[PDB]
Order: sequence, then C-alpha cells, then structure tokens
Amino acid sequence: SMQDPIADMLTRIRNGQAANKAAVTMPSSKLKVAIANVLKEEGFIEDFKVEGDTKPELELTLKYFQGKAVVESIQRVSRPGLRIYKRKDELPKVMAGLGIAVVSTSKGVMTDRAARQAGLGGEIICYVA
Amino acid sequence: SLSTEATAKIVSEFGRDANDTGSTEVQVALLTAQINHLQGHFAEHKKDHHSRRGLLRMVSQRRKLLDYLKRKDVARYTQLIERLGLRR
Amino acid sequence: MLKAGVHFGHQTRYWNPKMKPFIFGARNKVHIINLEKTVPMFNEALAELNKIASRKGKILFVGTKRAASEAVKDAALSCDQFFVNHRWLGGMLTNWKTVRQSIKRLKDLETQSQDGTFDKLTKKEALMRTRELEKLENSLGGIKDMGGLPDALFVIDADHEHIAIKEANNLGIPVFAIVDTNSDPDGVDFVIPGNDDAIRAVTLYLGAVAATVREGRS
RNA sequence: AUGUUCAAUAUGUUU
RNA sequence: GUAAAGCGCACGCAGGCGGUUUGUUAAGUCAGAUGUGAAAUCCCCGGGCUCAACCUGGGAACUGCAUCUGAUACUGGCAAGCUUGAGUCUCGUAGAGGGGGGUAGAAUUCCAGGUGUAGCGGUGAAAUGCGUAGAGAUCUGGAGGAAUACCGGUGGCGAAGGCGGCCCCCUGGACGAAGACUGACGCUCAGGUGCGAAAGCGUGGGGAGCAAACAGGAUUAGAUACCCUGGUAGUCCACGCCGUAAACGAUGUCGACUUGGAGGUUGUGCCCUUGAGGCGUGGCUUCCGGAGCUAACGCGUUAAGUCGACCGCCUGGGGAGUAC
Ligand SMILES: [Mg+2]
Ligand SMILES: [Mg+2]
Ligand SMILES: [Mg+2]
Ligand SMILES: [Mg+2]
Ligand SMILES: [Mg+2]
Ligand SMILES: [Mg+2]
Ligand SMILES: [Mg+2]
Ligand SMILES: [Mg+2]
Ligand SMILES: [Mg+2]
Ligand SMILES: [Mg+2]
Ligand SMILES: [Mg+2]
Ligand SMILES: [Mg+2]
Ligand SMILES: [Mg+2]
Ligand SMILES: [Mg+2]
Ligand SMILES: [Mg+2]
Ligand SMILES: [Mg+2]
Ligand SMILES: [Mg+2]
Ligand SMILES: [Mg+2]
Ligand SMILES: [Mg+2]
Ligand SMILES: [Mg+2]
Ligand SMILES: [Mg+2]
Ligand SMILES: [Mg+2]
Repeated sequence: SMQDPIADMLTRIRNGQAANKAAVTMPSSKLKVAIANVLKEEGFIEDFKVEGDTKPELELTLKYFQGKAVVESIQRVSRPGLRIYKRKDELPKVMAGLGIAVVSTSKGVMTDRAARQAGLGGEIICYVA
Repeated sequence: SLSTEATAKIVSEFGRDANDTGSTEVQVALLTAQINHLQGHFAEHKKDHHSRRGLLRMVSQRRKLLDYLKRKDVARYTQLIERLGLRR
Repeated sequence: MLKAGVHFGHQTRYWNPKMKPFIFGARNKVHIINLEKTVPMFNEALAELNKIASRKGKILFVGTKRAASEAVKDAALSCDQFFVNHRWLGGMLTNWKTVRQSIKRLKDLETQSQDGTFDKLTKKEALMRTRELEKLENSLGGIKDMGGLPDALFVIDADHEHIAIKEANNLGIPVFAIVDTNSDPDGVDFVIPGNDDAIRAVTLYLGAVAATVREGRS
C-alpha cells in the first residue's frame, strides 16, 4: 500500500522507458528530487521539474539514445524490507564502474564515485546501469 | 440505518459543529450508536452472518479509531470513552 | 498541407496503437492522418529515392491489392523499375536462389512462345504451356528482367504486403512503405503515412515515386 | 443396447 | 496457473512495513581515532636449510567489540504540521447480499367421487410391476410437501461458501456527483477468532417428488453395475455438531506504473435531446490481442508484464498425507 515511493519512482522510470514515453510524472518528494538531480547530472535522465505546491508533481524527461532507452536497468537495492548500508570501501561498482549506484551519504545523496571521492558511504538507494 | 436525523444529532452532539462530521469523536460515536442499535437486530436474527460481518467491521473500525485517539491525545480518549460508555 | 490527393484520412477503430504520432484527431470513427507529418517524411522518402536511383537503383514496387496493381505497373514501367502487381511470392528476395530459376523458366517459355515451338507440339501440351507462361508473367512479370537483387522496396500497404517487408528486413534492403493507420510501422525504414483504399491516392503516390526515381536516373 | 484378455527382445557413420 | 508448492474465505493481537513538510535528537547509519581483537596459522615482501617441504624476520589481516569526537542524506524516537492514502457526513442508484414472516400459480403424488374400459407402464428388446377387486385416460373437489417455468442474460450481489415467484419487516455492503469534515488514523498478519457447498451426526418435527442402502426384473460368461420396476435414510424445517470439496480465475492480500479493440452492466456531466443521438467521466465485468513474461501452453491494465510490503507454502517418485 505504497510503502516505498522511491521504488515506485524507479519503476515509473523503468516502465516509461519500456513504453517509450517522453515524460514521466509522479508525486514529488525531497528524496525523489535529490535522486532525480543525481540522475540528471550523471546523464541517465533529461531535465526535470518539481511543479506544484500543495500536491507537488515531479516531471522527469526520459532519454533515448538511438531508439533505445538510456536507463538500461534501474534496480532498487535498499528496499524498506531490507536496508543496505555500505562503508566507503564496500560501495558497489555497477557494470564494473560504468554504471552508477545512487547512495545516500551524510553529505547528501550522491553517486558511488562521488561518495568514494568524499570518503564516506551510506545507504545504497539504487543501481542505475 | 441510523437515519439522517439521528446521525446529524450525533454529529452536533459530538463534534466541533454540525459541519464537523469527520472528527474521530463523531466517527466513534456514530459507530457506537449503530452498534448499540444493531445489538437488537442480532438479538433474534442470530443467523444473520452476512450483516454481522459488517457489524464486526464497524466494531474493528471503532477500535482502530479509538486506538488512534488514545495514542494521539489521551485526554480526549478518556473523555470520549467515559462519555460514550465503553471499555467492556 | 493538402498538397494534392485524398490521402488525408483512412481506416477506422482498427488502428494500430503504434501509429499514434500520425493520427491527427479522427472525426467520425475514421482516423485522419496528420499531413504536417506526412509531407516532410514523404519528401524525405523521395530524397532517399533520388539518392539511391543516383546509384542506378533497383527499386521494387510492391502493390498487390486490386487498387494499386495497375498504377504500380504503369509507374514502374514508366520509369524503368521492377514491380509486383499480384500476390507476393513468399521468398522472392530471401529465397532468390530458386526464384531466379523460375524467372529463367519464364524467359525460356517466353522466347519459345515468340520464336520457338509452342505451336509445333500437342495442342493440349501447348495450351498448358501458354497457361503456365501466363501464370509466370502474372506473378514474376516485373522481376522478369531484374538483374540480381533490389536496392529499395516501395511497398504500398504495409499490412497487406507485410511478407515483402519482413523479407526485405532480414536482407537489409530498405523499405519505403505507405503506412496506413491500421498498419505496423516497424519494418518500414522510411514510412509514408497515407491512405491505401483510394485508387486516386495510390496513383498520386505512384506518380510521385516514378517522377522522383526518373529524376534520380542520371 | 451390453461385448473380456494378450509376457517378455535387435538398432549404425566421413573429406 | 498446468511440473512440488497460494491457507476455503475473511477479521485481527504480537510482528513486519509505512504518505508528505519542518524542527529536534543522534539510536540505526557513515567518518576518523583510542583500546582491543594472544601467539601460531592464512596472505604479501624477504631471508636460512644445496632446492623444496620446513623454519623464520617484518608487515598485512584478524572483515569483530566497546568507548570518544564528528555528518545528519536515509531509517528510527519526540513535537508540530499537510493532504494527494485511509475514513465520516448530505443526496441518489442498482442488486437472486442476509435474517424473519406471509401469500401466489404451475406441476407431481395421494384421497373421495363421475365417465369409461382393456389395457397401462417400461425398454435396445423385454420382464418385474399396476390392471376386470376397473387400472391407465378424462373431469370435479380436498389434502400435503418441495421448488419457483417464462423473465434469464460469459446478467447481478456477496470475503468465500453461496444467493433467483411476489409482498412486508429488520439489516450489511458497494458505487456515483458535488461539497464540507478528521488528518496517516494505513497495508499485511504467525497464534487466535468467526463464516464455511454437499455429504454426514444429534434431538424434535415433516415427508409430495427424487433417491444411497435394499428387493425384484433384465443384460451377462458372472453383473452384489450401467438399464427397468418399486423403495428406506437423506434431501425439507428449528437448533446444535462436522469443518471438509477439482472449497478452482488450480492464480494470497494491499499498492503503484505500462500500447489497444469489441462488448455487458450500473452511475454521472455537457451538447443539437435539435429521438431512442453525439461527446466525455466513474465502479464492476466478458472476449481478443501488443510489448513484456513463460519450458511451452498461455497470461496479457481484473498480468502469469515492471516493482514495493506482509503472509502462506515447496524441496525426486512411492511409502504417505499414512503411522505414533
Ligand atoms: Mg485374465
Ligand atoms: Mg501441482
Ligand atoms: Mg484462493
Ligand atoms: Mg499488528
Ligand atoms: Mg516515511
Ligand atoms: Mg549513531
Ligand atoms: Mg594473531
Ligand atoms: Mg632460499
Ligand atoms: Mg598490523
Ligand atoms: Mg532524523
Ligand atoms: Mg526524521
Ligand atoms: Mg487540516
Ligand atoms: Mg492463520
Ligand atoms: Mg458452525
Ligand atoms: Mg446437508
Ligand atoms: Mg437430520
Ligand atoms: Mg433406481
Ligand atoms: Mg484442502
Ligand atoms: Mg466452488
Ligand atoms: Mg489450490
Ligand atoms: Mg489474450
Ligand atoms: Mg490422518
């Protein structure tokens, strides 16, 4: 009954990419906006919006490189039934480094490479390959 | 059941005003009125299992609202249970 | 815009959901195609036709319905190209190896009917042989003198002639097809959203492709 | 109309 | 789903999980440090036995634990909110949803009577059987019980089981439009609790028809079967007990997202209602099919597709779902 909106955001992205929808809109949130910022800077998603005040909607523009999706596989790792925190040296390497692993660290939500650069780990939100 | 006049009387008696009809006290009072009412219907219609299912749904709804009221504000909880005649 | 013709709208509720960006707003249970997207892709198809006929071309024309047949014949023969105005034989291109032999048999029958011995044999055998030649011309008339393999396939009905589309796709021969509202616009390399039922619309299409390939002939 | 049963077995190749 | 495997169905305590914002804490989490984590062993760089095994020097590791100082993104606790979840109220709609009571008609059977007469009944064919003591057939009157033709519909309602003549009484749920209202009060659920077809059991009624068992007649090699003629429990009612079904969409519940087509049913808004029409918007529902998935069959917005929460279950076939 909607017990992981982060996974719902991820599966919305996945379904939209599979259905070749240009945009995907969802109930926005601060964590969702952080993750979408991470994806937009890392190149897996086009620009996005957080429009709306009393019931905000997050509108993400999806990317298609040739005719195929850019987001290959976006997998939720730390689901609310099993939380997964990793140390600095234990942070994963999705697709042997050429994919990202969005992780929430004390200095905000950042990718695996960024968390390793900053020397701290956290809660592994998701694997975006 | 629990005709418009009786339920509006309970609303006015248990709420902020007559417009305030969704507050926990009014919801619990309406469920309690309906339960006390249906006790008579199930006094002789013992084999009305399909209606008693809805009655038990009402009982569980009233208990969930009472738990919410208790862990939300204990003063209102005590006031409502003593004003309504509850606790076994 | 409506440059000419009646290719602005066609098939009803039987629309392929994949033909969404070209359906314009169907008015009365009939899906109108968006000309604002039809005309630029049509000129793109014609530009690729110009380019591939600059390479001396081998442009098959695949129209098999009882509307497109004679227009296809006229357009292909008017320019110089090859055509299929009847049922598409399964394997004309992918199984070209054994259809080359039926074409050779057709040409043998034809040269014998011209200056051979179709007259100096049994009357029954002879009628059988002229009827077999008739079948071979009715089917392989356009591919008769068609050298080797094609270079592009102008298909008129993507839904009706989808065996030719699928047969060109696995050979990589490009496909310029008129994709109606009820058709599958996937095997088509260069789609041309339009009407098919209208003989006049298909004649517009065939005049366009004939003129453009004649241009490309340098 | 109804109308039962049947014990266990071979096989074989290249520039 | 069909290979073993979704509890029959729901309710619900512990339990697990939990919408959105701000503040606060710092428990989890993360970072560093201190102490420790015996030695050997394992590993790495060497070094000594002619080599190697072996020995040994120095590291590394001992992925752990508690304490200290820090971060506050996420999880958690507290405080305050918020409304998109979830509920409440107003009006209305449809419905074999349930419980109680009362009637209606058709028909079967029996009884009493009239006409009338030698057949009836049954089958593959017969016979048992009923009939001159007068059947069967036909009409009149009465009794009694059970089920409700037509409507009737891949229609409706219900958590499932299941529920269809009409009427009344008591009652549950669902959905729709517009608004207000409370403000996460939610999802799931081991144990537990309740409902749970048919058969069956107990007590008391009832008993038309049908009919296990039973009897007879056939069939047969035999026929403790199919078939025929009868026929008792039972089927019915009240209240208890059982608690199981191929209790089955063989598909747990809840939520989110992802092309379409043809319907059915029940709401609702508007437009030319310039009719019963057109255009939308909801709930439930039947069939076909796209992507995807699948061993395939097939499922396919009511998924067996893409995910999240919780639960139940499976681990070769028999033995055996038996034994104790
Ligand atoms: Mg024998
Ligand atoms: Mg099985
Ligand atoms: Mg089930
Ligand atoms: Mg609980
Ligand atoms: Mg939360
Ligand atoms: Mg801490
Ligand atoms: Mg040691
Ligand atoms: Mg040495
Ligand atoms: Mg050390
Ligand atoms: Mg915190
Ligand atoms: Mg917090
Ligand atoms: Mg408020
Ligand atoms: Mg249980
Ligand atoms: Mg019981
Ligand atoms: Mg029974
Ligand atoms: Mg009994
Ligand atoms: Mg019998
Ligand atoms: Mg069972
Ligand atoms: Mg059943
Ligand atoms: Mg089952
Ligand atoms: Mg299907
Ligand atoms: Mg047993």
